[PDB]
Amino acid sequence: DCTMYICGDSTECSNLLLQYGSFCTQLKRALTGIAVEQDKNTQEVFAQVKQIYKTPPIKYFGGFNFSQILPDPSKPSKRSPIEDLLFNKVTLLICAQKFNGLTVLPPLLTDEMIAQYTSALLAGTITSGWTFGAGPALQIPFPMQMAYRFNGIGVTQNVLYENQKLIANQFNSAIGKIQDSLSSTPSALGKLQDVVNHNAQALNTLVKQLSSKFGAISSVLNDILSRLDPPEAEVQIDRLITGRLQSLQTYVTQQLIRAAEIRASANLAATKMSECVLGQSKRVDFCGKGYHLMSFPQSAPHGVVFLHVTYVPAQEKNFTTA
Amino acid sequence: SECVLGQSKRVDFCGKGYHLMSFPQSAPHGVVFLHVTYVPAQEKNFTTAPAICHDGKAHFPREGVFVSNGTHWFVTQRNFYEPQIITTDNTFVSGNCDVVIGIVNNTVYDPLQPELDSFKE
Amino acid sequence: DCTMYICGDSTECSNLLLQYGSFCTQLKRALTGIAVEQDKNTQEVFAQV
Amino acid sequence: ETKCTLKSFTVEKGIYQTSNFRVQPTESIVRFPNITNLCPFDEVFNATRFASVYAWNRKRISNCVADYSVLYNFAPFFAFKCYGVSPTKLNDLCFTNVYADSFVIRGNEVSQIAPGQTGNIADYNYKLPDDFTGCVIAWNSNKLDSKVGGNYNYLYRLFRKSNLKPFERDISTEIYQAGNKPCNGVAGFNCYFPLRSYGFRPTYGVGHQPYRVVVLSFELLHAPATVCGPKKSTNLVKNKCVNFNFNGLTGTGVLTESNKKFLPFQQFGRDIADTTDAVRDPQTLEILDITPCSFGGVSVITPGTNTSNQVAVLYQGVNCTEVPVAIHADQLTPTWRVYSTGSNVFQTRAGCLIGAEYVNNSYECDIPIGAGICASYQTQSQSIIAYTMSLGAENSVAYSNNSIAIPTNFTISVTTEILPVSMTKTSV
Ligand SMILES: *[C@@H]1O[C@H](CO)[C@@H](O[C@@H]2O[C@H](CO)[C@@H](O)[C@H](O)[C@H]2NC(C)=O)[C@H](O)[C@H]1NC(C)=O
Ligand SMILES: *[C@@H]1O[C@H](CO)[C@@H](O[C@@H]2O[C@H](CO)[C@@H](O)[C@H](O)[C@H]2NC(C)=O)[C@H](O)[C@H]1NC(C)=O
Ligand SMILES: *[C@@H]1O[C@H](CO)[C@@H](O[C@@H]2O[C@H](CO)[C@@H](O)[C@H](O)[C@H]2NC(C)=O)[C@H](O)[C@H]1NC(C)=O
Ligand SMILES: *[C@@H]1O[C@H](CO)[C@@H](O[C@@H]2O[C@H](CO)[C@@H](O)[C@H](O)[C@H]2NC(C)=O)[C@H](O)[C@H]1NC(C)=O
Ligand SMILES: *[C@@H]1O[C@H](CO)[C@@H](O[C@@H]2O[C@H](CO)[C@@H](O)[C@H](O)[C@H]2NC(C)=O)[C@H](O)[C@H]1NC(C)=O
Ligand SMILES: *[C@@H]1O[C@H](CO)[C@@H](O[C@@H]2O[C@H](CO)[C@@H](O)[C@H](O)[C@H]2NC(C)=O)[C@H](O)[C@H]1NC(C)=O
Ligand SMILES: *[C@@H]1O[C@H](CO)[C@@H](O)[C@H](O)[C@H]1NC(C)=O
Ligand SMILES: *[C@@H]1O[C@H](CO)[C@@H](O)[C@H](O)[C@H]1NC(C)=O
Ligand SMILES: *[C@@H]1O[C@H](CO)[C@@H](O)[C@H](O)[C@H]1NC(C)=O
Ligand SMILES: *[C@@H]1O[C@H](CO)[C@@H](O)[C@H](O)[C@H]1NC(C)=O
Ligand SMILES: *[C@@H]1O[C@H](CO)[C@@H](O)[C@H](O)[C@H]1NC(C)=O
Ligand SMILES: *[C@@H]1O[C@H](CO)[C@@H](O)[C@H](O)[C@H]1NC(C)=O
Ligand SMILES: *[C@@H]1O[C@H](CO)[C@@H](O)[C@H](O)[C@H]1NC(C)=O
Repeated sequence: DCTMYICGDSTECSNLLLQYGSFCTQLKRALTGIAVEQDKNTQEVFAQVKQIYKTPPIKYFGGFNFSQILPDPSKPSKRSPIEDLLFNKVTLLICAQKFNGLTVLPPLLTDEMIAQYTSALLAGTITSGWTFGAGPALQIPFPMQMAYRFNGIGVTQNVLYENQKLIANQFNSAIGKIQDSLSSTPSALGKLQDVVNHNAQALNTLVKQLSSKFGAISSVLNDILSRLDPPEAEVQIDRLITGRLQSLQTYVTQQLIRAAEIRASANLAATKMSECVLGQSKRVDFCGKGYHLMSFPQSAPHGVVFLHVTYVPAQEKNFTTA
Repeated sequence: SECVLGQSKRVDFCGKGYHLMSFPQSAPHGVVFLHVTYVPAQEKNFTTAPAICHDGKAHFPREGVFVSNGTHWFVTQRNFYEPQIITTDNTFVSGNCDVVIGIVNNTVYDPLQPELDSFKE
Repeated sequence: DCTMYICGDSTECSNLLLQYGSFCTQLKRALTGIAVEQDKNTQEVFAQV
Repeated sequence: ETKCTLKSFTVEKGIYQTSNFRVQPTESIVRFPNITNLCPFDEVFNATRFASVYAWNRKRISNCVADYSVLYNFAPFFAFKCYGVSPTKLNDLCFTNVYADSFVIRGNEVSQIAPGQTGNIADYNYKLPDDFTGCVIAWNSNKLDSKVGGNYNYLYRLFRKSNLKPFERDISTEIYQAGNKPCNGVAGFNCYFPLRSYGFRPTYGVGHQPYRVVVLSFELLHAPATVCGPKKSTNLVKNKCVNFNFNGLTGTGVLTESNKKFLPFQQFGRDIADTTDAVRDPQTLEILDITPCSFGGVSVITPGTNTSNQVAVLYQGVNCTEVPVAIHADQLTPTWRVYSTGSNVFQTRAGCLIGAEYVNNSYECDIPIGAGICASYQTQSQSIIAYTMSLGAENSVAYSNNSIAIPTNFTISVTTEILPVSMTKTSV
């Protein structure tokens, strides 16, 4: 709010501010556009399902254990253990000091409303395969789906049917280490924390920059008005109004660039959800290192987490060829 | 470059479904793409098996999937219903009968045997 | 460097510059971020082995 | 108000951020120290003899009520120039001490009594600080400080080693060393007496006639004030939005009892952004905490003015209980209060929504309110409803380990996609 930030509910300052034109009708529109764009960003990554599917109560998928990624009904919020670990690691006096007209609006989509989307995607992808990306969900047993995925990377399907138990054990052991890797390394979620760290220091600087004089008697309008007559009061406060306007403009100028930086990553995440999750990708090093097999989504505060399952060759032996 | 001058395998890049074609049009300050795609239709569910064991040997499909209408086993392509008699050229044999979980008994037609035993007699 | 660009090693100009606020703490951070980003740019294209 | 903000006579469906509501103050209070005795402003201005420049005297004024409009009748001056404060409101401020200096100079050097000035009299006799905050008064005194024979009682120093620091006095009478000759003797060539005398006589015209100068020095800092202007204190009110005036520092807000451990030499309390947060009452040694008024953004949810003419009002970030407190007659900055708390008051995590009723339904989002709440103009005969957005239709999938579903037909679908490529080219 300009009228209350620049002028501390004064009347002379308000009159001068209206005399300065429409610099704050433009400021009130850029931030609104940024907020609407932020609301639109999350609607492309997650809202890609016609309906809200549910996994069957009986869970035996041929030896694969997905209990680490499906929602937990015991907890008050139906979030998988991975999601809870992610939420308990990003943290969102000075907040109450923004008596200067700076406020934060709540996002339209609730965290439960995003957990529901993620659960629907997971149920669809582990019950039907990639078929639900094209039309309606088409059921298929999970081992046969995995055999098709093997056949899609140049390996015959009898390999899976002959090493099903070994592959299931390897997948379970590999998925059982994500929690340990996340809970051990402290710099795991660093890209998400920087986003919330950069949006607080800007507000802190904006608040702290109210104490500058900008070449005047003092930084308080009340003292200036109580010690100097109006003919010089309108000269003293005119040196504060311009300084505060210049201080306010830089904030929106930098937010207009951070918004584009965020939008690029949102578009990349939407593409990754479309290609890695709703299908099998042949692009090299797009959905992980190796030969892509599967991907699973999870939600984190202000971001998304992809779990990529890939096939990596092993012990090699050399022969003579012709 | 990708949708119009070729066929795209990327999912949901040139429309919803399986991409077939695309046509360009011009609008003031922009372009319009008309994407022609293939969408599956009426579905019906059958009983399936991963392999078939005839002579104590496992037979896997070459291109397709095993399917059953209640009393007979066929091999069909994945994206369309077109059942066919299981022969020795629709399938390939690899391994013995007791490694795969879910194998079933059936018979595989041998086109050569009757044609070359009736005449050779 | 603000203090040497804006003010040619003068003392009164420095006093007014400190009086005028913290507009040069913000300038010194954007350029540093740009430089670190430039260093990170070449590490993704080439360092893939 | 929405039409006025949009500068148009029509509005489309949506939510618009119109303005900010604030609670108006009730009354005004004044708190000044209880001082009665008047200040001695007659001795400074009405004196039979004034000290010389090199021995200017300083008089301390404190613990008295100072009325600055009476000294106009005490001397026939004309300018009364002040540097750090406008002379108009000198009666509306409280100072901690006043210092009065007085001397007699020549009319030529009156312009040298100013910050940043140098000369014969602003270098070796009397130098003002570069950050002076006070007033200077000078008036002609030729009829009572200059004789026909000549006046020699006024002295000034002209020779000295180095420039003297502000507000420092030198009264030494020793022979200056103005040559290679050792100035041990009483007098001689290259040895000068630093003190010279004026020659005030009626023959001299303007610019050489004697002038009488009095300098008043204040200091406006945060400290227990003793000298104050003639203003009357009022009673102390608490827990209500009022206009307070503590020792000359005005403001606006509610006052509450505070539990901050001040110190005897500490009177005010500040915070980041340098605004006052705690005050010490002047009459009684008590600590009060200042909190600003109640404020909040207001938004108007409307369907298209073509469709209908009803609106709903969302007060952002306020609990629904303070809105009736906010909605009072002649106490809210928005003039309109027709909505007030007239039913259909619903508490959203975004704010308080008035004019829209909540229903146990779930539709698509038409006008997004926030935190999963949307609003729309619909039937239950047509009104505005507020509901919870629905993500889609529930649909359970079937999974079995020996069943597969295969399609038996197909469809050809043609869709369209629009992409901007360029904008207009402009020149200025
Ligand atoms: C799937 O994995 C989960 C997680 O490892 C298994 O749950 C664990 O089961 C063991 C043995 O009963 C317990 O000691 C652990 O405390 C369980 N962990 C949790 C987090 O509950 C689960 O048993 C696995 N599924 C199957 C069929 O074995
Ligand atoms: C499953 O498909 C087989 C295909 O051979 C069906 O068997 C044929 O059914 C037709 C119609 O009744 C008969 O005229 C043929 O003689 C049958 N063929 C043989 C070799 O017996 C079978 O009926 C189908 N099953 C069901 C339940 O419809
Ligand atoms: C048909 O399938 C059955 C089992 O599904 C096979 O039966 C096994 O045959 C072996 C060898 O004759 C015996 O050692 C097992 O005890 C049998 N098990 C059962 C459950 O019957 C049979 O071999 C398959 N082929 C034929 C022609 O029947
Ligand atoms: C809106 O104000 C009411 C009145 O104070 C709140 O109700 C009380 O809230 C406090 C904490 O805010 C609780 O300790 C009391 O138990 C509540 N009393 C009752 C009777 O519920 C109400 O919580 C406020 N609304 C919100 C969203 O905080
Ligand atoms: C098909 O149906 C279910 C999967 O939905 C599975 O049946 C379970 O199989 C496990 C291990 O094979 C047993 O421990 C459970 O007792 C079975 N439950 C039921 C209700 O049968 C299995 O994948 C298939 N069932 C059979 C009988 O093969
Ligand atoms: C596949 O779908 C098409 C329609 O998309 C079906 O063709 C229709 O068939 C009905 C009944 O014979 C006719 O009344 C319509 O005029 C046909 N439509 C068109 C466009 O020709 C077709 O029969 C379906 N195929 C199968 C095997 O069910
Ligand atoms: C395989 O490689 C090793 C060294 O890399 C070499 O000594 C060996 O001869 C190779 N095998 C054949 C069959 O050439
Ligand atoms: C096909 O699915 C329906 C319900 O979706 C089920 O009743 C039916 O038994 C299934 N067909 C077979 C052959 O299992
Ligand atoms: C100055 O003081 C004298 C003696 O006390 C008095 O007669 C005279 O009226 C006073 N003048 C003013 C202007 O106060
Ligand atoms: C006296 O005061 C002056 C004022 O500047 C200073 O320069 C000087 O050093 C002091 N002492 C002497 C002995 O002059
Ligand atoms: C006058 O001021 C003193 C200052 O300490 C205070 O103690 C006293 O109560 C005041 N008198 C009245 C009548 O308020
Ligand atoms: C109002 O809406 C109707 C139908 O939607 C349309 O015919 C009419 O032109 C509209 N009028 C205005 C002023 O928008
Ligand atoms: C709507 O929901 C509230 C809260 O559960 C309940 O008290 C009320 O009876 C419901 N009304 C209808 C019509 O469902």
